[PDB]
Amino acid sequence: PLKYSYINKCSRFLSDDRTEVPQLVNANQYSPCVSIVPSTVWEDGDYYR
Amino acid sequence: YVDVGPDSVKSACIEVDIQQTFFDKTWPRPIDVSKADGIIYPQGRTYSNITITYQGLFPYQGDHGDMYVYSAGHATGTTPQKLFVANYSQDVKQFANGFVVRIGAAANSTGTVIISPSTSATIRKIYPAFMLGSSVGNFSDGKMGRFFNHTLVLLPDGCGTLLRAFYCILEPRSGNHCPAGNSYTSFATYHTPATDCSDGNYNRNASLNSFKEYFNLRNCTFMYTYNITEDEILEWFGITQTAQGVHLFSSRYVDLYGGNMFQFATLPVYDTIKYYSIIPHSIRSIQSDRKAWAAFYVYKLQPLTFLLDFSVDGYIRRAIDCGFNDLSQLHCSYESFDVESGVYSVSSFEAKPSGSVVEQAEGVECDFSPLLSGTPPQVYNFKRLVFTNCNYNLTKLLSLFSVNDFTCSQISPAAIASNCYSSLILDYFSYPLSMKSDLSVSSAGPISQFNYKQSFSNPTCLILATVPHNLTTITKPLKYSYINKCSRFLSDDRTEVPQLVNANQYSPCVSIVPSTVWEDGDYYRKQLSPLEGGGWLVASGSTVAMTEQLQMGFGITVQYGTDTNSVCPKLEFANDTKIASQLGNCVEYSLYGVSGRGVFQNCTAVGVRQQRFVYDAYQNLVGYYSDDGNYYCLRACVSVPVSVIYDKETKTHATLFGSVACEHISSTMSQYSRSTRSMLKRRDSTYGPLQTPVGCVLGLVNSSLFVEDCKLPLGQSLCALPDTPS
Ligand SMILES: *[C@@H]1O[C@H](CO)[C@@H](O[C@@H]2O[C@H](CO)[C@@H](O)[C@H](O)[C@H]2NC(C)=O)[C@H](O)[C@H]1NC(C)=O
Ligand SMILES: *[C@@H]1O[C@H](CO)[C@@H](O[C@@H]2O[C@H](CO)[C@@H](O)[C@H](O)[C@H]2NC(C)=O)[C@H](O)[C@H]1NC(C)=O
Ligand SMILES: *[C@@H]1O[C@H](CO)[C@@H](O[C@@H]2O[C@H](CO)[C@@H](O)[C@H](O)[C@H]2NC(C)=O)[C@H](O)[C@H]1NC(C)=O
Ligand SMILES: *[C@@H]1O[C@H](CO)[C@@H](O)[C@H](O)[C@H]1NC(C)=O
Ligand SMILES: *[C@@H]1O[C@H](CO)[C@@H](O)[C@H](O)[C@H]1NC(C)=O
Ligand SMILES: *[C@@H]1O[C@H](CO)[C@@H](O)[C@H](O)[C@H]1NC(C)=O
Ligand SMILES: *[C@@H]1O[C@H](CO)[C@@H](O)[C@H](O)[C@H]1NC(C)=O
Ligand SMILES: *[C@@H]1O[C@H](CO)[C@@H](O)[C@H](O)[C@H]1NC(C)=O
Repeated sequence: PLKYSYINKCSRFLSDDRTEVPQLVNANQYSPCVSIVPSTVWEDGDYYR
Repeated sequence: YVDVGPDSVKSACIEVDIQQTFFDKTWPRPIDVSKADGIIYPQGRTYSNITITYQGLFPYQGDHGDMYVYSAGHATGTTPQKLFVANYSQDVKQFANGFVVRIGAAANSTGTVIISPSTSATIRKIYPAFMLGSSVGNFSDGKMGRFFNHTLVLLPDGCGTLLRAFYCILEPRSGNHCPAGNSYTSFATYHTPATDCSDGNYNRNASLNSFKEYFNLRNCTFMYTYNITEDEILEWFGITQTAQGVHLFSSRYVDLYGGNMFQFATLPVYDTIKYYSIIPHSIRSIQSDRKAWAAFYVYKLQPLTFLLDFSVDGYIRRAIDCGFNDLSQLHCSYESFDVESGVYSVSSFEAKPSGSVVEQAEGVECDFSPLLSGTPPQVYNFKRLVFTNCNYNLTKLLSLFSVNDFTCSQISPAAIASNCYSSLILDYFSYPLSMKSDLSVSSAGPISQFNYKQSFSNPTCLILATVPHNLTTITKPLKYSYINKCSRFLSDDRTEVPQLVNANQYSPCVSIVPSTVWEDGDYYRKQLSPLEGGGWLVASGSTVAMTEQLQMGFGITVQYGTDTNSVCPKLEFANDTKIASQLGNCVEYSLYGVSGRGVFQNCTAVGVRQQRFVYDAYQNLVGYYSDDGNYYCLRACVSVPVSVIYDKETKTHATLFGSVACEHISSTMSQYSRSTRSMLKRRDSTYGPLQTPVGCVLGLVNSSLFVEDCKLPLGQSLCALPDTPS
């Protein structure tokens, strides 16, 4: 790999802009956040929405 | 990737006319669980004629299902015309641990054409097509049900003797009446019997090719096909998903007559299915040659348990949904299809919960009142109020001024009012509207340069507003003023260094400038001490004439706590139901973090007053002192015991609700203890509840007979006679 990478956060913001919902990965399932994250993380601490 | 073969050449498609009102029919098909309808055979094991309980995914016994009907497209004369179809393409459904379907149940019977139902054509079995996947969304025309990434496709091809499965990315087509086109209506597929399904040459690719006309296949990663032969007999099919991937089940491979499902096939795809839909299809047959099609049904799987009556030949012949009604529960408790007659206990009604009641301290108030009196400061002299741990309504605060500028950075102006923060800070000053072009955190104006600045480390806002004629305690400066210069001369008396104002801070030059600037262009200087490195402070200012109503500006900043966000826009039931109390039923509650569900009632006052929570020796809350100064008592809530009378000889039943009495009894129940009460209704649809000394009953009948032993006594002098023998 160009760099080894991982997702160190996965949550969804609540529509009211005051709270946030965490999303731990389910056993034997891809995290939902994979739909936005790039095939590699371009820089450490990158975040996406 | 998979060798699917070439994309069809035309980008063009047949237009799809939606005729969905023609498909409204009422032909429900509830599951006959006693016939083992829809039962999936257990995995990897078989049994003797012994009855066993079992747990697995199954349909509810009472579900009538979802019904769909395929039909011929429009045709006239001797040729095909634009399609007439059901709007089923819009039926996005949430996937829910699989489903099963019923196919061909209407075989060897007649019905109507539906799209042209006056023909009353006989009906024949047709195989359904489906799409499954992890996401759905709008078509470029805003149409429902477009799918993303890769999806499952199940399509029969040509005649039902061939079946294919796919995992690919669909690609839209820009041709007329196709998905990237703006002439698109709805996706559909079709079969053309004129050449399709020739007796010596069935068209194995027929359905797929008509599918290709609306979507180009892309990146197919899986394809499968299956060998099927014609048989008008009813068949069962279904889908489940596991960490081992998707599995397919059918009754056709093993049990053509009993209908038990078996796992016919499995699929490598383990990608989670989040959505489900039926793919529409139509027949291109000649108008006089149109044929009506058999009804088609769908049912949903659930994590239920059942009695299973295995036959000695290992087929399941009968089953009991344990949760369907009280009697079914009784059968499950004895693992049998024949419980001995008696009176039996059944689970109690859990009652019903009402809307919540909560009491918590209130009256926070954010001390914002200083803004309403005296003369506001010149913009370089702005006054600040810091607020933490407190309750506010900034939209109420801002209704005290007419706002001529409501803007913010890194927060919408509406959101900062509704957002909770660890702190709320407000700056205020007089400010003429004539200077409004110069008030931004990004402004080129002298106000941002020397008078007021806000940090970009926090969301901030700027407000311009003016004073109402009814705020008479507010007064105004002789002239509006600002500093238009602030620099220090370097000690060599030639070099000079500008001093732009620091974010969230007064300019250093405020120390030399007067509380207002007496005239436009006034300037001042101060010698600086050797500790300062020498030099001179220099500053100047400018003014704007006073106005009939005071004009003002404000600054707002906030800090969001990670978990310290104690400042919030709490309201004391403004725009709300006022749920501080109910008297009463059984609605959950919270009292200063104490919580439970129960009924409150107004009662006397026990001591010690102001200890708030009265408790018994078992720590049940007994009652509570409200902040309205009244004691209320709490009885939590109560439930209704139930029992049933079972007459095994006649296989009939009746029920008793015990001590609850018939004043709380109704033909249906809102509480509820089980998924249905309809078994009682089988005869009790025609009768009112009867009160007895023990309690209210259903379907008891008042015979006023005297009998020694009824073999079903209810206790007391009550007795329960069986219907007379055949
Ligand atoms: C299968 O269940 C049947 C239930 O009928 C059992 O057959 C009964 O056996 C008892 C005593 O062995 C007889 O009194 C009944 O008359 C039988 N029933 C019938 C309908 O004849 C049987 O034992 C079970 N096992 C097998 C292998 O058949
Ligand atoms: C209508 O559908 C099929 C087709 O005729 C019938 O299924 C047959 O049932 C008999 C019963 O023993 C089987 O032996 C045949 O193999 C079945 N298939 C055929 C003839 O293709 C079904 O029973 C019919 N429905 C009725 C008569 O109500
Ligand atoms: C079972 O499936 C196989 C292939 O999976 C079938 O074999 C081919 O089927 C096509 C059907 O369009 C025919 O055109 C070919 O001539 C068949 N080839 C061979 C070598 O048989 C097969 O016909 C299916 N049915 C049975 C009963 O085996
Ligand atoms: C078409 O689908 C809609 C779903 O919104 C449904 O209301 C309507 O009854 C359908 N037409 C039928 C089933 O004939
Ligand atoms: C899956 O679909 C989403 C929908 O927006 C898209 O953004 C994403 O690129 C797709 N992923 C693929 C094709 O791998
Ligand atoms: C999907 O299809 C595109 C066609 O443009 C191809 O380039 C790509 O390699 C395919 N496979 C993926 C994204 O895994
Ligand atoms: C609630 O209790 C108090 C004290 O017992 C008494 O005024 C009355 O019963 C209730 N108050 C009402 C209904 O205003
Ligand atoms: C049942 O019959 C008895 C006969 O003595 C009568 O007194 C009683 O009121 C009846 N009750 C109901 C609920 O019909």
